Amino acid sequence: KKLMAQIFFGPTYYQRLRHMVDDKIHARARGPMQVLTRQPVEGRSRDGGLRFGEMERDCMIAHGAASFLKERLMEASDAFRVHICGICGLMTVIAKLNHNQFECKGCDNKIDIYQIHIPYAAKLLFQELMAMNITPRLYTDRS
Amino acid sequence: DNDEKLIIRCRVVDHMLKKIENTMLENITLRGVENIERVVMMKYDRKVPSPTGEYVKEPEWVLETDGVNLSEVMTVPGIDPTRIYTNSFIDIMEVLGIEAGRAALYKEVYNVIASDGSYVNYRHMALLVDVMTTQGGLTSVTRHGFNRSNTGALMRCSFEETVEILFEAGASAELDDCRGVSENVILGQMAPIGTGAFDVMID
Amino acid sequence: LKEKAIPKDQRATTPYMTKYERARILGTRALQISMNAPVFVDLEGETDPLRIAMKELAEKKIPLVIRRYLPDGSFEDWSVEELIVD
Amino acid sequence: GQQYSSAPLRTVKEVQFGLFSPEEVRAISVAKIRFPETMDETQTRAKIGGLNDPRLGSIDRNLKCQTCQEGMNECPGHFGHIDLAKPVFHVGFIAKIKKVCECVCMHCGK
Amino acid sequence: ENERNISRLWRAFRTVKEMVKDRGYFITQEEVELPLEDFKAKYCDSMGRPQRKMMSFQANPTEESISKFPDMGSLWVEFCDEPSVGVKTMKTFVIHIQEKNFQTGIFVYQNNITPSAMKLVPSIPPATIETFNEAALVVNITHHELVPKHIRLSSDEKRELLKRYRLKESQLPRIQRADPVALYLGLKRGEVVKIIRKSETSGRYASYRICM
Amino acid sequence: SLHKMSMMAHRVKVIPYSTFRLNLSVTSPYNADFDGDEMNLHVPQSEETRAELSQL
Amino acid sequence: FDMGGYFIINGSEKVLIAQERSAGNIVQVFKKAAPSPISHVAEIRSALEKGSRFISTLQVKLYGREGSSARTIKATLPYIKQDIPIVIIFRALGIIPDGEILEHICYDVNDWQMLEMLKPCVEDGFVIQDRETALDFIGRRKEKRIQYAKDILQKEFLPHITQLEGFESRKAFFLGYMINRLLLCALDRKDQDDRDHFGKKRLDLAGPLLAQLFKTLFKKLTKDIFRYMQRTVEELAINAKTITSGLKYALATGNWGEQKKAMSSRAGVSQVLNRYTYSSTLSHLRRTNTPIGRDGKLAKPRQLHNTHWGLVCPAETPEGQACGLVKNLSLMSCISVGTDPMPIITFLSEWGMEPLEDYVPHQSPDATRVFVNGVWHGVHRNPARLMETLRTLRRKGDINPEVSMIRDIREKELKIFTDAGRVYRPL
Amino acid sequence: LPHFSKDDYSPESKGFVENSYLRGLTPQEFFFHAMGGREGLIDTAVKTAETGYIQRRLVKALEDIMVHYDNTTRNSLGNVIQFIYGEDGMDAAHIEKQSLDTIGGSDAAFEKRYRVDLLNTDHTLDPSLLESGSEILGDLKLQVLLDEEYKQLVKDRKFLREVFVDGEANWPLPVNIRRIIQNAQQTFHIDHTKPSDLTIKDIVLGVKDLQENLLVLRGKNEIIQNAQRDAVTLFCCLLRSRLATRRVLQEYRLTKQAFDWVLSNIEAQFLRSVVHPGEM
Amino acid sequence: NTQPTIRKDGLKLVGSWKLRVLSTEEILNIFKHISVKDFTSLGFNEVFSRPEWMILTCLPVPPPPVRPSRGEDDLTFKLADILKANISLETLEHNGAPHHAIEEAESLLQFHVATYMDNDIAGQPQALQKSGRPVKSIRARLKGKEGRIRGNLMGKRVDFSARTVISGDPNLELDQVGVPKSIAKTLTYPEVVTPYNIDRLTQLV
DNA sequence: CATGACCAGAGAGAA
DNA sequence: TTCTCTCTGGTCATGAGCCTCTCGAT
RNA sequence: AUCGAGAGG
Ligand SMILES: [Mg+2]
Ligand SMILES: [Zn+2]
Ligand SMILES: [Zn+2]
Ligand SMILES: [Zn+2]
Repeated sequence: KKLMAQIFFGPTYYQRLRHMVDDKIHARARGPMQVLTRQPVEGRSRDGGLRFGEMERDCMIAHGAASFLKERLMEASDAFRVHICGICGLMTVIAKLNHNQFECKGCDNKIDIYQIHIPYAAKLLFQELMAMNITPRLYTDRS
Repeated sequence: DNDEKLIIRCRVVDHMLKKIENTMLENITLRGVENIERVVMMKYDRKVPSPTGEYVKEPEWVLETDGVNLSEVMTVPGIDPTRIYTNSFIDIMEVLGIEAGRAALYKEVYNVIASDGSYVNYRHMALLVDVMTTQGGLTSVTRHGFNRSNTGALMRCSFEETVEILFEAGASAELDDCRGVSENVILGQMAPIGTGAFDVMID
Repeated sequence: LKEKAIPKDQRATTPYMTKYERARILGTRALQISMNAPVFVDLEGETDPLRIAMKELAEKKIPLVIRRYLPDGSFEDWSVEELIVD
Repeated sequence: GQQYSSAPLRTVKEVQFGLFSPEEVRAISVAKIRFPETMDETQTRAKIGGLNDPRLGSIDRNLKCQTCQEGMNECPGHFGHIDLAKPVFHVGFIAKIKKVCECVCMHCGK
Repeated sequence: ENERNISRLWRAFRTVKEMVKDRGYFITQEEVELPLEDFKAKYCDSMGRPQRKMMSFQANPTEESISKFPDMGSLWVEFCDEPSVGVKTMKTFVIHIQEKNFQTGIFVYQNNITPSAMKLVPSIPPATIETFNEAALVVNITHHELVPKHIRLSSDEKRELLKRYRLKESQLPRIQRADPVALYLGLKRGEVVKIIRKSETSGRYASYRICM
Repeated sequence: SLHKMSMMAHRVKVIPYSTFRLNLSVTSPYNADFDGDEMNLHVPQSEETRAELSQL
Repeated sequence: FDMGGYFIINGSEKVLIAQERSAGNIVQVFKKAAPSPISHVAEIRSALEKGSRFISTLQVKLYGREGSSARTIKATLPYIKQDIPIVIIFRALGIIPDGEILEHICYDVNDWQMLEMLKPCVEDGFVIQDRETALDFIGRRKEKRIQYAKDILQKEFLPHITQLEGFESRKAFFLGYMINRLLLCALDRKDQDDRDHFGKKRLDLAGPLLAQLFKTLFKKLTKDIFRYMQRTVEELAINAKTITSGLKYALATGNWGEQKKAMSSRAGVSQVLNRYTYSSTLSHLRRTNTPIGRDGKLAKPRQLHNTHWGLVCPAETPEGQACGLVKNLSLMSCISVGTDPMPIITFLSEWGMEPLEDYVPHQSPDATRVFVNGVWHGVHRNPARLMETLRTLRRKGDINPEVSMIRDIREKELKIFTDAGRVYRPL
Repeated sequence: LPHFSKDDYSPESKGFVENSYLRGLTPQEFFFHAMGGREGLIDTAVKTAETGYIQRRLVKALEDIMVHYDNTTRNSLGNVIQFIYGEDGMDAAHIEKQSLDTIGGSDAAFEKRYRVDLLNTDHTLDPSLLESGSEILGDLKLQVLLDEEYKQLVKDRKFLREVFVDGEANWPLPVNIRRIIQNAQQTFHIDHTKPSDLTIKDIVLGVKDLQENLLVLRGKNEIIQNAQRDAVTLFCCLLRSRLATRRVLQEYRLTKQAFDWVLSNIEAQFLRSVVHPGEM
Repeated sequence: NTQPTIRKDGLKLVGSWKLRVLSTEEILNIFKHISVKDFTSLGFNEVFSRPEWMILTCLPVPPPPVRPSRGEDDLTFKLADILKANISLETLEHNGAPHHAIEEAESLLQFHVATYMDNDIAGQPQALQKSGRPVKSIRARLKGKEGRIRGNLMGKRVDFSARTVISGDPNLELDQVGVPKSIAKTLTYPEVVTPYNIDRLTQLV
């Protein structure tokens, strides 16, 4: 059946441009991670992760989705577990898991030790501060 | 004024005459207020209640400045000292107090948004100007402003001047509360945001 | 400090359940149910853990308790049972 | 996966910043970084006791360390130290240093 | 041709009367709106000149003010015809205020004040003396559109405020001690004032600020 | 991502071709156009974070 | 269909992007901001075309705000701490009497305004009234003081006029010309100089870029040769790698330097030829950059200027960052290449130009100034005849057709440019 | 352009395109239009970055502000920023621009609209609007409650005329009464002919009870009770103007059941409209 | 005692003193003998933060995970710099070196420690590394948009993400999103097996 | 690129 | 004379939309 | 990796 509207119809020079889907499409579940930060590599060609940028952190905050936010930042990227001393709250503790022995040289502490889950980038950050002479101490309880 | 040439003749009672001339030309005020370099008469079609009660348009003459001296202009006869207004909300803070500040700050933000035909709900800009004014005076949203507060340490360094904040934290031996959200996202912990503003336990 | 509680008689927070605590309640229960933990409602042909949690919530058989914190450090405990959902 | 640990897992609720005492960096360092070279001497297939070998962490992905015996996935790097022959400033504190030197008397300590 | 100065002096007088009446002092309303001719009658001399050491007057608390603060009392306001108040002109004033055991003295001046005088302002520990400028007081800033009602809180009102919001002193919003309205009511550090403000959302909204 | 509306939870519909597909009346919150625009998808891995998407 | 214009470096095709700069040896007057102590400035960035292309910058500052009195004029000279007042320069160049100085600055005795503006400078240097004491006033750490000043005056002061001694007259007259246009601006007679006129802009092309790089590395090779000579005191050891590897590194990376990261701040000077379509290649071969900055709200350099008509394309420029800073040459647009001015100068001298030493302002008042590459070479009366002759010569071919010639009638100026790097178009 | 003589302030000389895109621009119009379009593009290209940085600073400066379980608006260190969110404790969603009808209009129209004098045969509720219509004349004990209602309406109008000085009536407010009234009219198929069965007491005492049940804060002390009444003042103005006796009986024709349903609806919607603690 | 008007120069401090320079040992042993009360009124804490610890006595080495390598990090470049400068000062100590060769050793040891902590500083000692590249300092490493805080903590690349070109569809529901089959096979949800799903889960496997 | 606080100088009142 | 007072140019210094891609020298 | 360049919304 005819269209009630008549139609503008004729030849017109068109151009096919460099951007085509199959060169852009990208998807990744638990691929390879970087050496330094231990977070996903950058680039579709290296099977990389997309960036959860801090603007998107903002959006997830405004939504109130706290645990999805912590999920993106920890389990989907460079979660890590370190052992820290219960008095000098620093990642100094020598922990052998096979033999169940945790120690803190200098402090002489072997019984007040904790383990905690932080990003590996965060473990980095604190090690870099220590190399910078600043002592980032982390304590389990308020005091 | 009748004579068609307007002349003033001044003798002292020769180079210092040039200094008297410079003083005269530059630093004598004939009239007016110290910073008001221009003034214009406009008409505003303000609406006001009629004696019958319904509102009506009662246009009024208003003068618009090209400069600001709030203190001295406000103390002038013939004007309404309760209705004076400037778009320099910081002068308002200095003369009429912090709360008048807040009100004018909101008015100017509201005007920059509504200028473009946009509308944003009162509470959002209200919160903005409340946080800017909740301290003594006017705190800006840039590195000199909110970011030199007592806002923990790690949250502070997540905006600007990162490593200097960290160094000052080392030196002053700051203790971080770890209730800021940026703190918890840094430690990969659940921040006290809507889902984590409370604990769950069983019956 | 030491036992910063509040008596249930003197409670001033909303008697209604906030959307965020409903979301966390449903998520926690759907987690508990995704692991094979006992369901305390007759799942009438329903298999999704989340919808199991939602139906458990409508019949108020979810036995958790919210601990609402007020900024000084005090808290009010609120059973999911007494909370209004709307 | 990062095996199981007897250590209790709690959360971080306080971060107390401060600065490193010499005594504590002595007391935390498991190695004297004496020699600058990374690799062991004679350009061998090894890491020298001088800087980057001694039980700071493995580099060949082989489960050896200072009382860790953990792979690189599980080993947090262990810190070391170097004794400087004579004290030297900290950049970020120069300003602060001068300011505190700005006005405190050289002789009396107040 | 300086009835300009006359009118401005008279307006500063009206506003200082309004200030101490608003501070909780016994000033009549018929008293404050003294028309200009009556002001000329009382305080302009035979030269038509106004001499403003006669203007100075002693204000006494209302009954409600001793109900809510027993220790408010004995305020006497002094105008100065000596422009550019020097340190020993304030000498004059400060030992006047000390000799009569006055809790608070307000010292309006003209045009200028030496800093050497400024340092001796908190000379007497119990007495408090506040310095003003006529050009400021020619207009009552608190009459202005954008300035809502500040009400000084009693000590127990502030304790109740803190308990019922379970607050710390530092958690409360702040008002600058030299804030114009904080000065207009003689706010002292730590004193809280409650501000009642018109509201686009709720009509009436009450905020609170503490003096810093 | 300037909005809370810049990040919204959707129901998956697996479909043949190579593009992400969405309804026209959701372009405005995203400021989306179909002129070469790209968009990003994130998948929850927990039960409660699934819930957080679906309920907030 | 290939058009050439590119290089092949380690196999990849590489293009040189025309670097746009501001022309040297042209004098511009700039008003100063509202709180500045100084009111206006006359600036020349003096460049020596042949030789070491170092750039000196001479400022003539008019001190005093627009309503202030005691308004003095001082100049900045390349190796002395303080600005020194202009009359002290003048007397150090051998022009002693106040009247002669003003004659060098003011070219009409009936301009009482300009002379009234100059009065405070005559008062400023009244203390210094012979040439030798003027040369003495110089900031060094006694006779060597005078010698240092004498050297500076011909060495670093107005280097583009000449660096040979004995032409104090040309530099005095030119300093006076700069002062004249400064005062013209300060009297609200001429407007501020527009820094975004395209005519005052230059396009460094492949030739000049390669020449600047080649000078640097050839002198490195020369220094190496000299060092090998000294080493062999008693006993052809030329390193061709220096020139070859240097040229190749520049053309390859695009960082126009000898292995310097930030020192050769101009980077991306050499880029891979775009080969996506024919037109993409064609366009990439006519791209210009302007490095003045990469980031900021640079309103005025980014806007299409009136003078861009006919030389740069109105429509074709990137969007976003680098919009307006990246330009594309119009179809018939061309770029000058460089021509010896010396024949032009000789012809001018042969056809009426009186030299600047023999110029006597009050004796030939209505006399057109003649500039050639920003150098004031002399004066000409009857400029209509000379201009007709010059144009007929250029159109005949006897003057290079890329040389440009402008007769500003209402300011009595004639400016000839034999420059390299100015965009022109046929008509 | 070099195609113009000097000192030419003409329209076409200085950039007036008298041609349309349909007819086509001349070369000078083309170039001048290009000059304008370039300014457009650069304004675009840098406003983008300036607003990106502005948004970043806004967010990082406000990021920690959240509604707490006492509805105070605080930050990381607990410092109060607002004592109640948005000065009314309402979520910014489910808030609609409804008009306050006691602002504006003549006092003549005002009193025609809300005044009922049971002591005036001409200004009382006609028996066409009420089952108790003809018992109601005289009856000073019902006129006392009606006088109380009218006096509150008057106090409200002056309060609202001194809040919104311009006389603006339409403001964003939490419960759309207009639609609840239309919902009532439709649910109960009100026929606008038979008189209601509401007692004047029904309407009056019910509206006052409803104002009592509009909680935003719940502590039982005078500070927070006054905070509560401050929060609902504007809305209660809207409510009184909307649920005034002559309005309910003569503009709406609400039966008693429909009116009670309106009351329960307003309460339900209102308490829904409060912000949730934890809101960021 | 009269005390000097102090001023900056490079990275050492000099005072007019109504003349000389102030050793690191100098200021530091002034800093040991300060009473505790003036620490604390000066904003310092007796346990964590004492001004004597602003000076650096002996420097903590970070482990390889901070400075990993086919290549070699700039941080270990600069650490080897610091160490050989330090052992050179030790040698010049042991060999009774001249009066102002010790100042070269000292001044550059401090230059090296300074540049290892933070490289961008006024006076423009750029401190370029191998291949004429400026040494990346720890400060510059954790500073900036792409720095550690803003780049790996406040935001990061994440797993279970996808991205591609979008187009519209008249026939999807507004809350829906079209997932290409390739993406939908690339991303996975972890599902604990239960009686309610075990059959469809076995089918999926 | 470009907008702007901190000293450090030196002119500048009072007792 | 002292002391507190204003009180401005040379500085050094900050960030500067998000992603996203691809390429190309060291 | 690092530096840089081009491009896309
Ligand atoms: Mg688009
Ligand atoms: Zn320890
Ligand atoms: Zn280990
Ligand atoms: Zn001492």
